[PDB]
Amino acid sequence: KIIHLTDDSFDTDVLKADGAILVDFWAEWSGPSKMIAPILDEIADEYQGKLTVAKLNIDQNPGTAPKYGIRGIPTLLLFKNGEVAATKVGALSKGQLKEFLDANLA
Amino acid sequence: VQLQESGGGLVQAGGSLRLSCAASGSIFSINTMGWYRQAPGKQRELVAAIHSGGSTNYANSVKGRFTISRDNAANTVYLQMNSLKPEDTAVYYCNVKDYGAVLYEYDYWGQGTQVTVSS
Amino acid sequence: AAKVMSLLMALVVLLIVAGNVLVIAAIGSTQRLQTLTNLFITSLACADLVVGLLVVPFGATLVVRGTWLWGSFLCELWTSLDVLCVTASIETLCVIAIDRYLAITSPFRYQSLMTRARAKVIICTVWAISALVSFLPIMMHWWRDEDPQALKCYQDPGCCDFVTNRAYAIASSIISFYIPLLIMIFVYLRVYREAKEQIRKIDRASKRKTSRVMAMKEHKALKTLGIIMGVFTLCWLPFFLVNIVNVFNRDLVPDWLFVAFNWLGYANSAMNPIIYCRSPDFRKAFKRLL
Ligand SMILES: CCCCCCCCCC(=O)N(CCO)C[C@@H](O)[C@@H](O)[C@@H](O)[C@@H](O)CO
Ligand SMILES: CC(C)NC[C@H](O)c1ccc(O)c(O)c1
Ligand code: NA
Repeated sequence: KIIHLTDDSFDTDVLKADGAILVDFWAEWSGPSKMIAPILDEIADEYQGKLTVAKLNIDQNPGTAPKYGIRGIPTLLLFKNGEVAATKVGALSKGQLKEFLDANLA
Repeated sequence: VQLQESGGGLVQAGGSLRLSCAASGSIFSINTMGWYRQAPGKQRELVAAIHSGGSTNYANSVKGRFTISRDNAANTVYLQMNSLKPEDTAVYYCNVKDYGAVLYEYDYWGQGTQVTVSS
Repeated sequence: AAKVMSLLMALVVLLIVAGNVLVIAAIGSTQRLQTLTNLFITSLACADLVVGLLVVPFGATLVVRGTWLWGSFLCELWTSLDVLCVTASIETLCVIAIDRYLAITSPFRYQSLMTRARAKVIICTVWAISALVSFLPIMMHWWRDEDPQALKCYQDPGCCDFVTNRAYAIASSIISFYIPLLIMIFVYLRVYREAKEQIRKIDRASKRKTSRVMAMKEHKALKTLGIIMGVFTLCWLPFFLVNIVNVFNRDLVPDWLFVAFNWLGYANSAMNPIIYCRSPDFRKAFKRLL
C-alpha cells in the first residue's frame, strides 16, 4: 500500500490526492532514513483508510525537496487536501510515531 | 473515639471534686481537651480547656478555683474543682477538638456527668 | 486530539464555575458555615469563580481561533483580570495556611488575635495587592517591553500574547506565586513539626513503657497536607518557573508549552473547592443545596 513517488507524479499523487497522505523523504545513504522504512511498512497496514503512506527518494528525485525546505532526513510531512498540517524530523519508533499520527488525524 | 467521664456527684458547698475524662481512640497529636457545662434551663458554656501544648483557657466564673490539666502519656483530662458553690451545679461534658484534618476541626462529646452542689 | 483539547477546556470551565458557585452558596446560606476560615475560603472562591466566568472563556477562544477577536483594550483588560484573580487566589491560599496554623497551634490566642474585622482587612489587602500588580502596571503600560518583536504584539490588536519586561515578569511572579509558596512551606512545615514534637512529648511521658506510632489521624493529616502543597505546586510551579525563564533565554521554552502550563494553573481553581471544603458541615450543606 506504499506509494513510491516521483518528481512529476507528485502533483497528482499528493496535492490532488484524496484524504491524508504522509510523505517520507528518505535516502539510500542515510541510516536514520532506513530505520523508519520497516516501521512505515507496518503503519501502512494498521492505518489503512485513515491515511496513505508515500515514500520519495531524494537521490532519485531531487526537485521536490527544496520547494518545502527539507533540511535533515528522514522528514515526515503529513498532507491534508494539498496542504502541510504537520511535520516531524529524524528517526522515531512505532510507539512514538503512532502518537504523533493519532493526534493529527482529528 | 469514646470519651469516658467520671468524678461527678453530690457535694457540699465549699467542697472539692475532681472530674476525669479519658479519651480512648485515634486522636491527632495536636488537640484541645476541655470541660463544658450546662446548668438547668441554660446554654452549654465553656468551663475550662487545655491545648496539647500546655495553653489553658478558663471562664471568669471558675477562675482561681478550678484547675484543668492533662495526663502526660494518655489522652486524659482532669478538672480539679475547689470552693464549689450551688451556681456550679450542671451537667459537665468532656470535649475533644481534633485538628487532624488541618483545614477544619472535628468535635467529640461525652455523654455528660451530673455535678450537684447544695448550700 | 485537536478536538479533545477543546472538549477539555469546556469541562474545566464547568468544574470551576459549578464548584465555586456551590461553595459560595453553601457558605452564604448556612449559619454554621460562617466561620473565620470560611471567610478566607469565600475570598478564594470569588477569585476562582471570576477565573471560570471571564478569564478561562476568553483564554479558550485565543487557543481555538489562534487570535484575539476583541481588540487591544480588552486584551489589556483581560490580561489584568487574569493576573488579578490568580494573584488573589494564590495569596489567599497563603492566608488560609496561616489561619489554620494559628487555629491549630495556638487556638486560644487565635480567637482574640484574629477578629472578623482583622480578617476583612487581610482580605482587602490581598485584593488591593492583586489590583496593584495586575491593573496598575498592565493598563499603564509598565509591563511593556521595548523589544521590536514584542512591540509588534502590542501594536497588533489580533495578537494577545503575554510579553513582559524583565522587571514585571520577576516582580509579578514573586508577588503572585513565590512569596505565597515560601510562606505556605514555612507555615505548614511547623504544623508537621508541632505534631512530630508532640509525639515526642507523649513518648517521654510514658517512662519507656510505650512508643507512639503513626495512627489513622496522623496519616490523614499527612495526606491532606500532601494534597494541599502537592496540587498547588503541581498546578502553578511549572508555569511560574517558565515565566521567569522566558525573560532571560526567550526561545528556550516553546510557546505551546508556555500556554499549556498556564492552563494547568487555571485547573487549580477547579481543585481548590475540592481541597478546602471537605468539612462535615460543608458536606451537609452541599447535600441540602442539591
Ligand atoms: C496595601 C498596599 C500595599 C503595597 C502596594 C504596592 C505593592 C506592589 C508594588 C509594586 O507595584 N510592585 C513591586 C515593586 O516593583 C510590582 C510592580 O509594580 C513593578 O514590579 C512593575 O511596575 C515594574 O516591574 C515594571 O517595570
Ligand atoms: C495568559 C495570561 C494573561 N496569563 C497570565 C498568568 O495567569 C499570570 C498571572 C499572574 C502573574 O503574576 C503572572 O506573571 C502571570
Ligand atoms: Na495586542
